[PDB]
Amino acid sequence: HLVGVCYTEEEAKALAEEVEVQDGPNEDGEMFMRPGKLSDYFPKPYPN
Amino acid sequence: TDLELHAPSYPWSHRGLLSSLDHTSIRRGFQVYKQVCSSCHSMDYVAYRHLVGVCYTEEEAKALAEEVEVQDGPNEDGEMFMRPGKLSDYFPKPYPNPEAARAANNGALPPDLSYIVRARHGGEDYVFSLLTGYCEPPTGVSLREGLYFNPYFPGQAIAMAPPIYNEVLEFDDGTPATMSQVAKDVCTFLRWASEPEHDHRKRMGLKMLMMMGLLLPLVYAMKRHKWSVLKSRKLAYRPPK
Amino acid sequence: DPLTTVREQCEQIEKCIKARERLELCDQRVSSRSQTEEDCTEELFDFLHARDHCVAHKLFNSLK
Amino acid sequence: TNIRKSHPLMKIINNAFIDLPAPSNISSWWNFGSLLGICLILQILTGLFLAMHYTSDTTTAFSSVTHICRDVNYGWVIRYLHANGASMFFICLFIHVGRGLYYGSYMFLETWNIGVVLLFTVMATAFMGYVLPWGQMSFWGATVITNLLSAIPYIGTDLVEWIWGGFSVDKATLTRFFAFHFILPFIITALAAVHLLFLHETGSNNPTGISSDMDKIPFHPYYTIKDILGALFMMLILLILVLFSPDLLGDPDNYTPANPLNTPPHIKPEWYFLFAYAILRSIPNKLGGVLALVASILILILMPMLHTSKQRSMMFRPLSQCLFWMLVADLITLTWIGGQPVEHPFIIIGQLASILYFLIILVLMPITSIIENNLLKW
Amino acid sequence: REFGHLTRMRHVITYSLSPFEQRAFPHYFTKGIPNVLRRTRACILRVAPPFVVFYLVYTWGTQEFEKSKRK
Amino acid sequence: LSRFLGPRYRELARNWIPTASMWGAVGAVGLVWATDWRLILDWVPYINGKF
Amino acid sequence: AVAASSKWLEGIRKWYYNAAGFNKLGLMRDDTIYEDDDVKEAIRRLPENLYNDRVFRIKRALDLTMRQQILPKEQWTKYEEDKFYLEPYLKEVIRERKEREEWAKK
Ligand code: HEC
Ligand code: HEM
Ligand code: HEM
Ligand SMILES: COC(=O)N(OC)c1ccccc1COc1ccn(-c2ccc(Cl)cc2)n1
Repeated sequence: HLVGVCYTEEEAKALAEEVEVQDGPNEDGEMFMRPGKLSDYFPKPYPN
Repeated sequence: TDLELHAPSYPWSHRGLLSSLDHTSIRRGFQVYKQVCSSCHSMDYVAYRHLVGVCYTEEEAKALAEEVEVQDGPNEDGEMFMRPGKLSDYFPKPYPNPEAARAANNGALPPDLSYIVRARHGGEDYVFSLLTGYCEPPTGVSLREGLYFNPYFPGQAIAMAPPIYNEVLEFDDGTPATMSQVAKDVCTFLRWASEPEHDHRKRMGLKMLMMMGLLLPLVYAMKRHKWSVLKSRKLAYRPPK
Repeated sequence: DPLTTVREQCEQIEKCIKARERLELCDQRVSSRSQTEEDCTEELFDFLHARDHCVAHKLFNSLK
Repeated sequence: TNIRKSHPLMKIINNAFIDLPAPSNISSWWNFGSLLGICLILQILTGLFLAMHYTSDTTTAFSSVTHICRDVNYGWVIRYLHANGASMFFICLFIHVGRGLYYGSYMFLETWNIGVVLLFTVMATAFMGYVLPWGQMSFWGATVITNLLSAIPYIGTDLVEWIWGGFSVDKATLTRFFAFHFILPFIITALAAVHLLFLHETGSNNPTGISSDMDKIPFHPYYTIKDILGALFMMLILLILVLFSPDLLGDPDNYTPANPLNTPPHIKPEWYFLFAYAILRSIPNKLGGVLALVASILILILMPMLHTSKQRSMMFRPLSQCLFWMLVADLITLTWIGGQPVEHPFIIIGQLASILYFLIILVLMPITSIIENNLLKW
Repeated sequence: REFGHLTRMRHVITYSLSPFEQRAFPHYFTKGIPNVLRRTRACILRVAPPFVVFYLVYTWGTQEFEKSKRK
Repeated sequence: LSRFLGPRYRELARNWIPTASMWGAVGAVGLVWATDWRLILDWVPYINGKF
Repeated sequence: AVAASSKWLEGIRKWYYNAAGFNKLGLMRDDTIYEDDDVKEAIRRLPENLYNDRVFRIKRALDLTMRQQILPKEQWTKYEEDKFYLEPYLKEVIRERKEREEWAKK
């Protein structure tokens, strides 16, 4: 939702490819990490 | 080009119009699902709260889901804290890599079973007639390696290897565990699973037929009483001559 | 154990023997030459349909 | 000083149901008009329950319906009341139309034309209710409509994309099918009050086809007790199909979920659409097949214009009675053909029976009435 | 359309009996069984011959479907 | 059929066929903004009606 | 208008009169006509004795159909006794409608 208000769409994805949050699982593996996929809410600090 | 084979009619003990289900053959039939399969088939709609009253009281259902260990949710400073199952569960699921677990089964994934007799054109007569009907491949039929010739299958070569021999199992009360005592009990299972309203709609259908045997000949008597005025009337025409 | 003996006497019915014999009459027809894909799934369907009809009439007495 | 003749609201009810003049020789075929009003009310107080516990998306539709039969209390009885209650509506509708065709009731022109609108609206509603459970028959039956709906040469490709939620099979497909199914049963309830207001100008037809103004009886108590008895016999048949065989009218392959996973072993709708699916499938052109689908229902409007007999009904017309039952046997053939695969004997049969349905109404029926006119010396 | 404004009629007499003075079930199997046989005979040659031709086409259509998949 | 036969029937239909493009072309302009007919909004270069 | 089929085509007319069954309810042929606007003007022009005969014959036939019954066979309407009482009044009403229609286009 930041594109067109205060950023163009590049300058926008690079702020999402800066934080690392936990994605879901994948077979031949488990819970892995994949950063900002252009549509992601802002990360909370506390687990509970 | 080839034809297909349809399952015959077996005289089940619940086939009649007012016939209940046998509540001992579902108890013996849960364990033909519990520990002969669940290595290939989920039943993603039944829970252990659905087994109390039908065939268990709640203690024998509480003792199960402690033979299985599934992954529960999160905590603080632990991540995926786990437990054995509660009785409000779809207890495990089988194989990971969902919908592409066919690599374990050579390009053919076995489906879910919680609606499998409702989803076939044979009911529970189809599941019985395919589970106990394997044959050897006849002359000229070349088979891809991983196919087993089952004549009650539409493609005529299912990737199913046969899952039951004789005594893959032994019941709790003491019952011979032949290949036909097997697959008769799990086909009295998988039908209660598809239709858990089976014995309730046949007892309610009996009370309906006794009230309509009272309410209908009496409303027909009230109709016959009003209409007798018109049914008995006479007409005459007397013009001046 | 009751199925494998109920299925035995269901084959000597005259409706089941002439569904069996020209299943095996076509056995030496497929492995004879090389110019054929004459399969034997038609000949075996009439055997199993004639046989498994009478099995269902009798199997459930010997169970439960 | 009689309060049911002078109160402003009570005198509307008295003229409509109590003191209404009615023919005395009305048969049991005139019972099915109030039966259609019972089936429509029942499908409203049962569709209340299902839309309460419902979610319509491509990921959860097939499981939102299986939640009701097991988990939701009194949900197995109400779901199969709704699926068999719609089969009951369609058998009471085909009897009703065939009555008015046989006895010449289409000569009430304004009442007949609102009826043809009512036949289109319930047919389109029930199509958008079988797409909601999202099984194999829901998918492949909906995706043969849009092949003939994108065949509209100018506006069709943006028409189907506007009703599919926006692209294709997705989450929002079942937000426009579900919207077009919640609100269409209430246009039917308003079109039924207008339907009866036009019939009130003349009163009812009767099996002889002769006006009956010398032999009228009041509606109460003669046909109020006869319509209550006929409705009790309908509830007995409906509760037998619900409590003793709730899957007799249905398809098992719609319990297999929806996915473009694999092509199904067959494609077939419910029984009351099998005559229409058989006609469009026997036309090898997706524009000629969508024209003959609409021409199989809107052909009823030409029935006042095609009438050439000097009598009104078919009670005294023996040559026309033979043609009426040939038309009923032709619709039984199309219901059987429409559930068969597209193979050798079911293409020459399914396309000759599509021809004879139009040949009887347009050509054979107007010529035979003229032949019977000459035999009675008029 | 109200009851005293419908039509003109002269010289017609009707006689009726009270519902509490008569039997609700008169001759039922004495009159009714030969009456429903006269009505069945009068309509059997108009309704039935179309449904016989549906039966013959249905049997020829399912038998020539199976004598195509055989060999 | 002599149902609607006559020189009177197409005489009032002679003077109405000038204003019977109020039957067909009015339906053609009655479906410009009720429908968003896509390829006949470039009937004119004037309608850039949606952004 | 064929002289060779003078008796044969009268056999098909007598057969169709009995296959139709308004004579079993005691009705004449002009009792069974569909009443459009030209028929309703011809009924208004009937003399008073032919009007009252038609009203009673229709009421007696509606009462028989309510009971699902017919008349005894000696009371059925014969084929060569059926009087076309309405046909002279209806041919005159239609001729007057066709005169007002040639005038409106000429
Ligand atoms: C050897 C592994 C294996 C075992 C164990 C197994 N099956 Fe399967 N089954 C398969 C495979 C593989 C498929 C997938 C079918 C295909 O796509 O060819 C399948 C599919 C099915 C089907 C669907 C067949 C059809 O015609 O749609 C049924 C029914 C079924 N399994 C029942 C059972 C039952 C009941 C048991 C327990 C006695 C069982 N299976 C145990 C291998 C197995
Ligand atoms: C939701 C649908 C409908 C409802 C609720 C309905 C209701 C009724 C009712 C209550 C009557 C009077 C009683 C009777 O004669 O049965 C009637 C009569 C009639 N209906 Fe319908 N109807 C519906 C659909 C149709 C259709 C689809 C048609 C025709 C295409 C139609 C045409 C007629 C005609 C012509 C009559 C008068 C018949 C006569 O008096 O002989 N209706 N309707
Ligand atoms: C003329 C009246 C109606 C007809 C003919 C009709 C027809 C149908 C049909 C064919 C189904 C599919 C059932 C199945 O395939 O299992 C269905 C279910 C459904 N209907 Fe209706 N219906 C009517 C009224 C209504 C009303 C009044 C509502 C909403 C208030 C409604 C909303 C739904 C919903 C949400 C389903 C969900 C699927 C399910 O629960 O099975 N319908 N109806
Ligand atoms: C209960 O639903 C089904 O049977 N549906 O649709 C999900 C189905 C399912 C599978 C295959 C085909 C269909 C539909 O086949 C037809 C054939 C004709 N109509 C139709 C529809 C609306 C109108 Cl106005 C007029 C005609 N529909």
